[PDB]
Amino acid sequence: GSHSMRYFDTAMSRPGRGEPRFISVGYVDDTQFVRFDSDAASPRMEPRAPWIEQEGPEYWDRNTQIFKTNTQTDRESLRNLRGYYNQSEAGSHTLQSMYGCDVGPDGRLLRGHNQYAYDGKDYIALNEDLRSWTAADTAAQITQRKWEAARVAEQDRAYLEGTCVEWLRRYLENGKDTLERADPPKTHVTHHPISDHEATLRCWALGFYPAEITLTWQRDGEDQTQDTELVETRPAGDRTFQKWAAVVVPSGEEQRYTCHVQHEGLPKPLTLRWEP
Amino acid sequence: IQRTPKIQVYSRHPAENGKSNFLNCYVSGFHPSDIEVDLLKNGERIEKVEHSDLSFSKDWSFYLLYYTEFTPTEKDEYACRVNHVTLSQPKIVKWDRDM
Amino acid sequence: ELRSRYWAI
Repeated sequence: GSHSMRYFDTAMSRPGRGEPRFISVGYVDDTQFVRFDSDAASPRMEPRAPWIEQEGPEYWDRNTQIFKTNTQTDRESLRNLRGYYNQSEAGSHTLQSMYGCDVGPDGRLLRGHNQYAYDGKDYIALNEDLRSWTAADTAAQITQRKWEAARVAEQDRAYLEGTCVEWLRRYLENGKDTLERADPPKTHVTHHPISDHEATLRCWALGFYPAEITLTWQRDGEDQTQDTELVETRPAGDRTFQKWAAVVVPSGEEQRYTCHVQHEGLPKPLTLRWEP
Repeated sequence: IQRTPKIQVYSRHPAENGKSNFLNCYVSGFHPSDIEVDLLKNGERIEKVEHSDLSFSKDWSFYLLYYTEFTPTEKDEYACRVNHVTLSQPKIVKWDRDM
Repeated sequence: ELRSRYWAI
């Protein structure tokens, strides 16, 4: 289908607890493929996918160099932000960013993205023109005028419209083994009585790799909602995921309800019921 | 804008009393990334606990998985205790094997 | 690949 590349960037001041920490994580289609980190004291836990070591140290030490120059920029960013908000030097603050590109089935760029946050709050973002900015407050308004005067949107756009989509197609081809993995969930239904009048049906999905999945309870083939509770998809720890979905059925009518599972790894969506 | 941490306690594989497994504490949606989390065995700190690499979500909130190897046994309590600038006191979430 | 970022906030 349609693909995405994003870098997630994090830069945190640590006055006294050492010095600033910098993290840059890269994602293809929400698959982590590279991780840079100022705290990492061995490249064993600066992980990268196989098809990144495939590129040699002439794409590690270049990106390591970019990362290291990027942190000089992030260093000033954090100092300027302290000034814009008249913050003290003893406080810890967090600058974050997400940027990247969306491409279609072929590679027609569809949209570019770049946005920032300061201490968890939207700060500034590149509009979909890739030519103009939305500021969140007076701090970001200051940032916007300087980036208007320095013509930053044009350089961001050049990266997003150029380097971004052209490196993404390379990644999509070179890591397609790793990237479209797709292990299907193993599913079962459990039953939990509460009243004499009532129980709860819990539909389990376990061990599916692409974290996207949809679970749905339905009564006589009709989708249900608020009597249906959904737990947030969680990692299992073995590069796979878990999820479940519960509904409170009235005791005796259990065989009315059916759980529908949809996931990339399934030939067809599954239907399950409680089996006593 | 700080966000309080959500917490799930669960096992990597279905819990079989007497079968070795992995105890998980998944803490997510918290904003100020500094967070302290312990896994307890009958209210007592487990020492060999590890964690994933710190990441953050499309809504800027951070998340982490803390995990340890274990083997449950019917008269055994397990839990996760987390502290975070948003929390008045450490929030403890007891592990229920059916969730 | 990483963006080269030169302009501070």
